[PDB]
This record gives sequence, C-alpha cells and structure tokens, in this order.
Amino acid sequence: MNTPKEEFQDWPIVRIAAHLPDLIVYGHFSPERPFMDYFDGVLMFVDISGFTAMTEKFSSAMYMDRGAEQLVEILNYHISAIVEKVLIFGGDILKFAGDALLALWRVERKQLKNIITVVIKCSLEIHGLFETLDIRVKIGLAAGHISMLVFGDETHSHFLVIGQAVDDVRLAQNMAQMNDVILSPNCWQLCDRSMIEIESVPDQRAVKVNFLKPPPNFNFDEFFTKCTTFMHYYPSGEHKNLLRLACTLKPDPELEMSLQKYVMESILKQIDNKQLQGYLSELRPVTIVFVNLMFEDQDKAEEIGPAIQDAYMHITSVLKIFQGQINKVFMFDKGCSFLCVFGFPGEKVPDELTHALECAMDIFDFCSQVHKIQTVSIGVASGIVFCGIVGHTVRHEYTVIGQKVNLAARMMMYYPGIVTCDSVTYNGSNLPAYFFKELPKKVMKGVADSGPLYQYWGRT
Amino acid sequence: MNTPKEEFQDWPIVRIAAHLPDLIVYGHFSPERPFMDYFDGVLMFVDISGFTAMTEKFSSAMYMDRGAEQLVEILNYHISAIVEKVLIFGGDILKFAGDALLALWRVERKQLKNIITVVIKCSLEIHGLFETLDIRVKIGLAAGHISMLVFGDETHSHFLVIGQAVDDVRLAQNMAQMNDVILSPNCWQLCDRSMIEIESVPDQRAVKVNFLKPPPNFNFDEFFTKCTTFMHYYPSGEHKNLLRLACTLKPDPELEMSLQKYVMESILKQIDNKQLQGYLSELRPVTIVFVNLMFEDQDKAEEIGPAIQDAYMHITSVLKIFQGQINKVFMFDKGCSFLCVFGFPGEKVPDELTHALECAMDIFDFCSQVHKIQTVSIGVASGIVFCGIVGHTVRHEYTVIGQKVNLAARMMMYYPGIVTCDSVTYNGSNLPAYFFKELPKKVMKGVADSGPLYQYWGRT
Amino acid sequence: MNTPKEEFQDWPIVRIAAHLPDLIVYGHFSPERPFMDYFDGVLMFVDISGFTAMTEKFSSAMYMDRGAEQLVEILNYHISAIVEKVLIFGGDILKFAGDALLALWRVERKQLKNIITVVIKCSLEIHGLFETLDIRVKIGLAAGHISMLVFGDETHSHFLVIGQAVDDVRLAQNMAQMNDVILSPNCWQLCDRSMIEIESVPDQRAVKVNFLKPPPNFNFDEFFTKCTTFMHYYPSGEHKNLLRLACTLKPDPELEMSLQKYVMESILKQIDNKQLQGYLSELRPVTIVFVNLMFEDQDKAEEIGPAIQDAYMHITSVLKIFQGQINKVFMFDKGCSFLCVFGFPGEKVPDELTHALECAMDIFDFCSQVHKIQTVSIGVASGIVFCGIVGHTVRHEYTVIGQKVNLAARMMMYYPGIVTCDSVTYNGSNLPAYFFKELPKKVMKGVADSGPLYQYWGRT
Ligand SMILES: Nc1ncnc2c1ncn2[C@@H]1O[C@H](COP(=O)(O)CP(=O)(O)OP(=O)(O)O)[C@@H](O)[C@H]1O
Ligand SMILES: Nc1ncnc2c1ncn2[C@@H]1O[C@H](COP(=O)(O)CP(=O)(O)OP(=O)(O)O)[C@@H](O)[C@H]1O
Ligand SMILES: Nc1ncnc2c1ncn2[C@@H]1O[C@H](COP(=O)(O)CP(=O)(O)OP(=O)(O)O)[C@@H](O)[C@H]1O
Ligand SMILES: [Ca+2]
Ligand SMILES: [Ca+2]
Ligand SMILES: [Ca+2]
Ligand SMILES: [Cl-]
Ligand SMILES: [Cl-]
Ligand SMILES: [Cl-]
Repeated sequence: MNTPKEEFQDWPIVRIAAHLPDLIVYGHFSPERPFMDYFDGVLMFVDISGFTAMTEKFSSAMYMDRGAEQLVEILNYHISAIVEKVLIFGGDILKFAGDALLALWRVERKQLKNIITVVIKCSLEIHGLFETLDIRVKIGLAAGHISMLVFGDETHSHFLVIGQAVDDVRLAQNMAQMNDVILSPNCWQLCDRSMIEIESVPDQRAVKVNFLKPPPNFNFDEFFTKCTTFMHYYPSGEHKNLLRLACTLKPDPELEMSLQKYVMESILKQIDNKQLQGYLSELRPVTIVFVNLMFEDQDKAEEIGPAIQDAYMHITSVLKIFQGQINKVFMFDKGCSFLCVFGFPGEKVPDELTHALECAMDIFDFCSQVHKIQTVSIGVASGIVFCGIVGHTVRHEYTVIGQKVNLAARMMMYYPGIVTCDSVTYNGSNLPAYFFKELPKKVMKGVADSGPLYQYWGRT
Repeated sequence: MNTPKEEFQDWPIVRIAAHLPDLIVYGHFSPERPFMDYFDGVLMFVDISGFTAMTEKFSSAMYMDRGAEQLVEILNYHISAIVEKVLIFGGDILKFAGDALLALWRVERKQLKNIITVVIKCSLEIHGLFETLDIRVKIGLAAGHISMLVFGDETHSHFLVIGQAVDDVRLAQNMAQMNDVILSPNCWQLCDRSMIEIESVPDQRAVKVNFLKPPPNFNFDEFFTKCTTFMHYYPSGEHKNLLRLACTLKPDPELEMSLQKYVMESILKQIDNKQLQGYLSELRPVTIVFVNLMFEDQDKAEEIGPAIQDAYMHITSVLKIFQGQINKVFMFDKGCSFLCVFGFPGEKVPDELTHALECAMDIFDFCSQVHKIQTVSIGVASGIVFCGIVGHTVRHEYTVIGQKVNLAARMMMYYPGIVTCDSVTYNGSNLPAYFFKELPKKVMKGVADSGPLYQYWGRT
Repeated sequence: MNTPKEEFQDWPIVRIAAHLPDLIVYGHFSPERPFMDYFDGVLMFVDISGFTAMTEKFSSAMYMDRGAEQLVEILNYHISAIVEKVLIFGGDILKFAGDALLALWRVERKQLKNIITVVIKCSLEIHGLFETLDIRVKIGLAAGHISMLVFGDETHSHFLVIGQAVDDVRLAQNMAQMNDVILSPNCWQLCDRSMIEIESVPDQRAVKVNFLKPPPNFNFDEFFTKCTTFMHYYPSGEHKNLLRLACTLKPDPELEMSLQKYVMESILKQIDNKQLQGYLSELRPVTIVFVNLMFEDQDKAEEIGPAIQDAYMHITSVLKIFQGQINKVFMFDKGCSFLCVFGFPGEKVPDELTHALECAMDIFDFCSQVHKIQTVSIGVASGIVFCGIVGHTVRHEYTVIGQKVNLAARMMMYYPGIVTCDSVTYNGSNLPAYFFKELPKKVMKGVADSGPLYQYWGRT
C-alpha cells in the first residue's frame, strides 16, 4: 500500500492566519467587546528608517510605472529576513505598522530574565543583517506587564496591546540612533546583567546594549532549548521545519469566522482566489485621517477599553458611509491612534477630500464627549502612498507607507486637540475657505517642507 | 554535468484528467456514440449526510458572505481524506454527486473475492475517519457485472455505469443507517465469508458488516500487494509516491481533445488560467431541472444505450437555447437521470424560471416518444445552491449541493410521469396560472416543509 | 533553534530574468546606446520544422476553440526538453524566434576547440529526443568572433548578435536536411577532428556531422567537468540542482529597472500578478510588418550599430502611434530584421491594416535615408497567428508563430527594396487601389498558394 506525500494544504484558514499573530490565532477568547487580558512578556519594536523616502523616490519616472511592484519586492525581501529571525527565536509578530513591527515573547514572570536574553540576541542578529539603499534599523526592547484589548462589532475585530511595557518599548526605540538596541529601564532592571555589556544614555534611565558577553560555559543553543519549554507554539517534532505552527491549521468554520473579522474584505477576496494577487500593491493617491485619543491613564485597560470600544463603534459607522477604512489601531506615545484611510484599492469615491474632512469633524465631535477620553486630535493629509501586503509569506499584513502617513501622524501629535489638514487636502476639498484657519508652521520630527497646514475649524 | 530536478508539470491535460476516472482517462475506446463496454468489478457508494443542511446554514448572516468559500473548504477537507483512502486502496473514483461518490475496482471475475476484502477494509477505514459538524457516512458495496455507456455528440461526452451491481450498490447504501457498511446480496454471495462477521438486515437479503476478522496468519499488506497485480494503474516504482498515475500524463493533443469533452467550458477556462480559480465556488440562486427516464429493463445496456443517446441529443439542443447545462448523468433507483441546471456561473439569463419550465415540457414531450423509454418524469425546483469543485486536488468534479437539488430529485421520483415544480418556480415564472395544477402534498424522504408543489400542465 | 526550509522565492526580478539570457542578466554594461561588445564563442541554431503547419491545423474546429491552449502546451513540452539539454550542457539560450532558438557558449579563444565538442554532443542528444506529430529539428553550429549590439531608448532595450559566426550558423542550419547537424567551415576548421566523423556537403565548404567517435580513454563526464572551469555561470555547489544561476537572483531595483526594459509591458503585467497567466496565449488575427535593413558590411558592428539605433528610434516612435510592437530583432541572411506586430493581446486598434501599411511606408522612407543603410525591404501580411510564451519555465520568451509570419519574412527577402503586402492586407485596408501595384508571383521557400502579392506604392 502506498503512503503518498501529503501536499502542504494552503486552505483559506491558513492564509487568513498569516495576517494575525498567535496571540489571536490560538487565543480562543470570548466574542464580547471590549475584551481585556493581562499577561507578562518581552516586546521588541523594530523600526526601519529610509523607506518613506524610497517610497517617494519610487514614484519617479525612472521606475517606469512599476514603482509599487519594485517597492514591495525590495521591502519584503528585507522585512522577510527580519520576520524569519523573530519567528525562529520564538517571537510572535503582533503587528506591522508601515516599515516597523512589534513582536512579543509572552512568558510567565519567572522566565522574563532568560527570555530577555533570547530577545537581545535576536536583536543583535537582526542588526547584523544590515552590514550588507539608505536604510537601517533601530530596536527598542521592553519587558513587564502587558494588557491586550480586543474591540469591535459583529463583523470586524481589532486588537491592541496596552500598558507601561508598551509605552516603554516605543520610548526606547525613539531614543535609539541608527543601529542601537535600547532596553527600557524595567527591561534593564529585570535582565541577566552578567550577560550583557551596556552603556548609559543621556538624561535617560533606559540603556544601550553594546555586547552580549556570556560566561565561559554558556551554550546558546542549549540555553535556547531550555527556553522553548516556555514557548507554547514553537514548531517542533514533525513540524520543526516550519516557521509557524499556524501553517498547520485545519479548516474549522467557527475558527475561520472569528479570524476573518480581523482582515479587510479586499484581502479576503484575494485569499479566496477572486482577485489577482497583485491588485493590492499600489502607489495611489489617498487621504489619511489619523485619529489620536488621549486618556488620563493610558495603561488602565479597564478604563480605556470601554472608551476605545465606544469610539470604534462611532468611527466605523462614519467611515462606512464613505468606504473609509480603519487600517490599523495602536497605542502611540500618548494615546490610542486609528489610522484610517480614504481611497484604498477598489474603494475610491468622488469628493474624497471633502468627505475626509467632514468624517474627521464628526469623529472629533463624537469622541470628544466619550466618557474617559480626555483629548481628541486628528491629522488629515493626502498624497501618493504605498499600499500593500508587507512581511513574510507566513506572516504579513496590509499596510500603508508614505510621507503623507507620517505627516498626518506628526500633525495630530504636534497640534493636539484639533482637526488639522495639509495643503493638498485644503486645496482640493470643496468647502468654504472660512471653515479653515491657516496655522503657525511647527518644526516636526521627520518632516520637511510640508506646505501650509490648516485647522479644519468647521462651521461656527 | 548536473542532473537538475524536474518540477512536477501541471500541464492542462493533467488538470483535465483530475476531473475524470481512469476508466475514461486510459480507456481509449471508439469515438462512436453510444458506446458500451462490459466488465466486472466491485463498487463502493459513499454517501455523506449533513451537507445539504450545512449548505442551508452557510447562507446565514454569520458567515459574512464567505459562506460558499467556507463550505467548499470544509467539504473538501473531509472529502479529500475519503478520496485519498479510496485511491491508496486502489479504487477508481468514477463520479461525485453532491456530497456522495461512487468508486470502482475493476477486475477479472476470478479476483472479485479478494478485491471485495480490500474494499471492505477501505470502507471500515473510511468509517473510522469520522469519530473526530452533524455529518456522517453510509456506504453500500456491490459486486458483479457492470456495463459502461458513453454517449454524446462531437463536442461533449458523458458516461454512466449501468447494471444490477449499479442498482444494488444504491439499494445497499439506502438501507444503511449512519455508519453502516452494507453489502449487496451478490456481494455477500461472492465474498470471502471466513474474513467478515456480518448481521442480517430486516426483510432484506443484503447484509451489514460488523467486523473484518482475518485468520491467524493473514497479513493485510502482503494480501494487498498480491491484489495490486490485478490493478492496472496502481502507482508504483518511481511513481509510488503519487496518488494517481494520471498525474504523469504528458501533453498529447489527440488525448486532450477526447478528454476535454467531458468537462464544462467554464472549468476548462480556469484550467487554462483564463479565469480566477475561485470564480466557480458560489452560493447562488439556480433552477434545477431533474429529468428521469425509465425503461422496461434498466440493466440492458444495448437497449437503453441508443435511447439515452437519443434523449441526450434532444436535451442538449433544448438546453443550449438557454445556457442550461447538464451537470451530471447517472442511474437512479429507477432509470437514468439528467441533472440539468439553469444559472451556473457566467451563464445566467433573464426569465430563467419560465425557460426552465418550457425546456422541461419540451424534453418531456420529446423523450416520451423515444423508442424504449417507458416513462419520463421531470422535477423543477429553484433556490440557493452551492456550486463548486468538490474532491481532492488529484480527483475532483464540479458539483451542486442544496435542499433544492434534493427536492427536484424527490419530485421526479414521487410524482412520476409528469413535469412538476416548486413554489419558487411557480411564483417567479411568467406563465398563465392555468398552465399549472396544484398537487397533493406527499411526505418525501429527506424533505421538510416544501411549500405547495405544482404540476406544469402546459397549454391544453 | 529550528533551521526552517527557505521556500524558492519567485521574486519579480527572477521572473523577468527568465526572459533573458545570461549574456544580458549578468552583463552589467553601460546604459549608453548603441553599445557594442566583442567576444568569441560557439553558436547553436536549433530549428523546428512542422510547427507553422500545426499552428494552421489547431485553428480547425476539432480543437473546439482551445487551439491556442493545446498548441502552446504541446510546443512547450517539446521545446522545454531542448532547453533543458542546452542549459545542462552549459549553453546560454540567447533568443527564441518562432519555433527556433539560438544558443551561445561564450569562451576564450583557446577553449573553442573543446567547447565545440561539448556542443556537438549536446546537438546529437537533441537530435536523439525526436525518435519518439510531423515535426523534426535541424541544427547549425558555428564558432568564432561574435559581436553583441545593445540598442534602444530610455524605457526599452533590445539586443542582437552580429558577425560572421552569426551569419554562418544560419547558413549552416539552412543547408541541413531534417536531422542534420551542420558545422560552419570555421567551426570545422577549429574543431577537434580526431573526435568527429563528418561528410562533405555539395558545393559547400560546411560539413555534416555523422558521428562523435572519441578515442579509447575519453570520458565525457570528466571532459565536461574540465570544460565547466571556463563556464562563468554553470550552476554548482549548493546550486547544482538548478538549471540556471539566474533562479537565485535577489531583489535589486537598479538591476530590475535595467532588465525590465527588454520585456513587453503585458508580460510585466503578468509577472506582477495583475493579469491571468493565460491571457497572452492566443490564436488571433494580427498584422506582421517585417522590416529588413541591409548594410554594405553586416559584420562591422561599429558601422551598423549607430544605423540600427537610428532606425530603432524612428521605428519605435512610428509604431507607438498605433500600439504596434517590435516583437524581435535579429540578423537574417542579409541584414537586420525587425519583427513588428499590430494587434498583440490588449493592443488592437481599428483600421489596423491601413495603419500597418502607412507605418510601413513611413519606416521605409525614413530608414532609406539613414547613413549606412544600403537597402530597406518591408513585408506586410495579416492572418491568424499564435501568440504566447514559448520555452521552459526558467527560460522562455513571448513569440509569434504562423504561416503569415513566414510569408512576411519571405516577402521582404524575395522582393527587396520595396514595401510589399498580402491579399488579406490589400483587401481589408482602406486605401485607394492605385496606391498598390499587383506583383509577379515568385516561388518562395516554405510557402504555398499565397494569393496575389502587392507592392504598396503609396501616393505619387
Ligand atoms: N503604516 C503606519 N502605521 C502606523 N504608524 C505610521 C505608519 N506610517 C507612519 N506612521 C507614523 O509616522 C511616525 C513617524 O515615524 P518615524 O518612526 O519617526 C519615521 P523613520 O522610521 O525614522 O523613517 P521612515 O519614515 O523612512 O520609516 C511614526 O511615529 C509612526 O507612528
Ligand atoms: N449533486 C447531486 N447529484 C446527484 N444527485 C443528487 C445531488 N444532490 C442531491 N441529489 C439527489 O437527492 C437525493 C436525496 O439524497 P439523500 O442521499 O437521501 C440525502 P442525505 O445523504 O441523507 O443527506 P444530504 O442531503 O445532507 O446529503 C439523492 O437520491 C440524490 O440522487
Ligand atoms: N517568430 C519568428 N521570429 C523570427 N523569424 C521568424 C518567426 N517566424 C517565422 N520567421 C521567419 O520565417 C522564415 C521561414 O522559416 P523556415 O525556417 O524556412 C520554416 P521551417 O522551420 O522549415 O518550418 P516551420 O515554418 O514549421 O518552422 C525564417 O527564415 C524565419 O526567419
Ligand atoms: Ca518607520
Ligand atoms: Ca447525499
Ligand atoms: Ca522554424
Ligand atoms: Cl498593538
Ligand atoms: Cl455513473
Ligand atoms: Cl540575436
């Protein structure tokens, strides 16, 4: 009797799980919203610098209208290698945000110290990938308490991580110079100091890592193996040649119904072989509406949870009216941000700029009266941005990348408490001019020669 | 000199052969119509129960318009495993019909006894697959004389098996309770009784299998190996890691021209990479016209052959006028049935319900005067049904699944001699009401709360 | 720590390199136009005979409108095997032209003799493939000095080989009978005569190969291995199981920008997963405009280079005006030919026949006054031709095949110095009849019952 080879089956449920971390794929938690969970772990925030510039460049005539295709190709080539490292060292990639990504190693408190060592080593191997484009990487690491929030409605779900380790990992990464691995103070507080040579960082309790210098008889591979005891989903045994246990998921309608809610319809369409796999890679003009919500305490998940849910229910019904799409949600320095987009592929509408502004105002007014929301700020910018599926085959997400994405983000941060917009949006919208106010020019981190900015004042 | 690896070539001819059994693929017989052939073998009729219900359910709002995608996924996952078993135990899968399938082990008369043992074991291993959805399987087995009919015209070909083993395998399967393997009387008559523990079945000469209990020194794997001597196409040698010898077919225009006639144009389009692979998986409203032809002797292939051919030539020219499609042809309890469909993907027409009724009447009137056709009955029902490619990668077919498919089938059987229709077809058609007659409600096996049924009486 | 398997990555840059020889892929030369390079090597011109006939046949009703699909399938099946041989014996496939292909073994002068032996053996193994369709192969081999020309503009590039070895390899192949391997006189002059049994060829200095008869202790495999020392890109080591080193190319924007210019936009679209992979295989009516340019000395690359460039700049701006496309450029017996096509897939325009004629006249008049161009001849024919990607997965090109392609080629050769056209083009064009002159019928190699031919005289 033959024993023929089983071919890898690439079922829809497996294709969907590529878009989600194990935190969600194997999380099996209540379908009630908000849902909050609490655990400990180590975070790695890997930032690529140089891509919003390359993005601008690939618009130029030299790429012969294959700019989006070339950009996605070169981007994925690099990011794939970072994703392999993270996964092979046992991390869960939680989210992609432009050219950056956040990864988690979830463990019991007592194992934090050893895991931090695994993560530091992963970090240094990722720094190593780029001694070989004007691109390099900064890495922030944090460790401690983490909360998960799941929010949404009956057809769509989003998740977020929250808490002091989350805010820290961002702080850490923003202190880094090109090539630094920075540890949060709590990460440095909890780590095995006999292993790692650091240096101080100016007016900063965080630290920079210089070296991983392990004692005479330390064998990384045996240390790693001990560490895998604490890793629920590390591929092993018959499946040790796979990057992710999720590659072995089998059809299961209940599970697929749950997971599909995290993924955009147009992605699902491609997953279902009803749209060419290259239709979603595009350099196309869009409008980013970037919404920031600040709370008195952005680590109190039980407080901010209901608020984010309340805001999400409003934001989604307002966006629905204009094929606006929430592309990502995540904690910023201050607050929870919604990266919303008008004009993704297959979703254009006329008078997009006007609608973006009115939808922004509507969100601003509703969110400003939600209970625990202390301040709403919204940034609106329009231009050519890259849209596409970024990452590795086994772990990837739809993202947007562009100077306008960064500008909308910097506007909501540098002009808090109002709805602001760029010149492009101001000029192309069809609204009375006295609904705007022209603003003072602020010098904004990672932004040059933005034309005039405006506040969208609305009627009076 | 390198000896590089040859990649599996997935030529069109190989993709086409996935839709056909070895009986046709390697049959190389005359292109004249009808063609009849005569042989012996063992048949396995594997029925899944629970799928026309799941089908109804996947229409519900909870599947978020990915009902067809989820249904095909979960269905193929299960049916694939059954197809692997059948093929690995050396069977030829002849046909898929909804959620059921018919398999053949063709052998010389003197080998029937040993083969029946292989098939029983395959059966019990398939029962085993579902101790793990509200779905299970019934299996009927038969053995004896079998006839093949090939019929059609210059562009399309269909085949059918006919004879007492064919009628028996159906009888057997319809006696089964959930999980039974039933043997036909002749199968039980011919089998190695020292191997198998049976039990009697009420007012029935057939039997149920309880156990395969083989003598002290019986080694299944050596027994199987001896059995493969009689299996023409069992993959072996260099190709023992393949499920089907047909995976090694090479381009051959003469052969491809012949095989393509069995497959629907829209499938060929997908095979030719001219249509997305997911366009044919759909939950869509259609009209089933189910045509049953009864003969005085439904095992006399030389008699019924010319008649089925004569009917097919008419039916195809009438359907052609409305993009109606013959989806399958097969012997029922009584007679030869044509499962015809109006509104498959890419094939909708307006006033589909009207046309279905007029085409039915036309077929009824022509077929009723074909020489050896004793009775024509036609069932017409309309609703949401699943359309798609069901089975394994290496062996699959386009099929339809739905409560309306079963209803049209039960109508033609429970209201013989007339053209009948459902409420949906009655209400939506555009014909004078006095062309119909409202019928008595019959209680019909595997059917609840069908609204009123009607006879399509036609003009007078 | 796992070491998971890397999946073959099928990046766009690798898909693009399938369309190009290593000569271009790894050539890294100046982007200035014309560019000329000079080297030595051995050439193999492999011609298939029988395909323009099969092509005509696959138009017939028996193929049920899957003629293009069947033709490409059977063609690639055969041509793939020839491509594997050539690559495994270390050749660089330079170009496909209909059902023929040109291959190069580039080496230092001192290694010509040994390489010629490798190539002869490859040739005889390719002859061997077809003892098994009314198709066989003729092979011409040449050796000596070769020049490369690269020409084009900022968005498109073409290349050509030029010189006496190039003209010879064609002469040689045109002397061959079905199944002969013919060597050019210089090839025979340079080869290891102790190895090969030849015979004379009538009124011809070239020779036919009868046998490869190697001395007592000659071991082909060790001889081959020594020969690979001189082969820059022979896959080896970790990559010895690949047909081409180009399968390992990594994303590199600069390189991709350069390579993409050699490939048609519609191909790039399919490469980018923005068009179904089967859209470019078609039997479709087109118009071939075949342009031949003769120079006093068709081996003087430094002379003919600027001229071909000058002509190309004109030809491309004239074709652009009508979605006309240059499909291939190559040296003929006399001169440089441009195989231009009106009506490729996605590129039809109305009044195609008229435009073909006016574009031909325009090209004729401009090219006739380019400096070193001694004679321009243009052939115009219209009909059903096969369009598609021909070759192996790892090495393939878009080509056209048809009796009309050959006719346009024979017209420009047998009616030099004028623009000629066929009956189809004459009848369907919308021009005054007195712009044409009906010509004497010439008996033309590999052409029967072409209706009347005409000269396109133009206005007076
Ligand atoms: N797709 C995306 N998702 C989430 N945030 C994004 C984003 N694209 C841009 N941003 C926001 O834009 C802000 C500016 O980003 P930075 O991290 O300072 C740019 P960089 O990494 O130095 O170079 P880059 O712009 O080439 O990536 C970030 O704080 C980030 O939150
Ligand atoms: N695609 C298809 N091809 C052929 N016949 C079909 C069909 N779909 C339904 N039928 C017919 O419908 C009739 C009713 O089928 P049954 O076998 O009694 C249903 P079941 O298997 O108990 O549960 P199910 O409806 O979930 O499959 C059958 O006799 C069958 O011939
Ligand atoms: N796609 C293509 N590219 C370049 N030239 C082509 C071509 N198709 C036809 N031709 C030209 O047509 C001419 C006639 O070709 P031959 O080589 O004599 C035909 P053959 O090989 O005997 O049989 P065939 O027509 O079945 O291939 C050739 O000289 C060739 O240059
Ligand atoms: Ca960034
Ligand atoms: Ca069934
Ligand atoms: Ca040829
Ligand atoms: Cl997050
Ligand atoms: Cl059948
Ligand atoms: Cl060339």
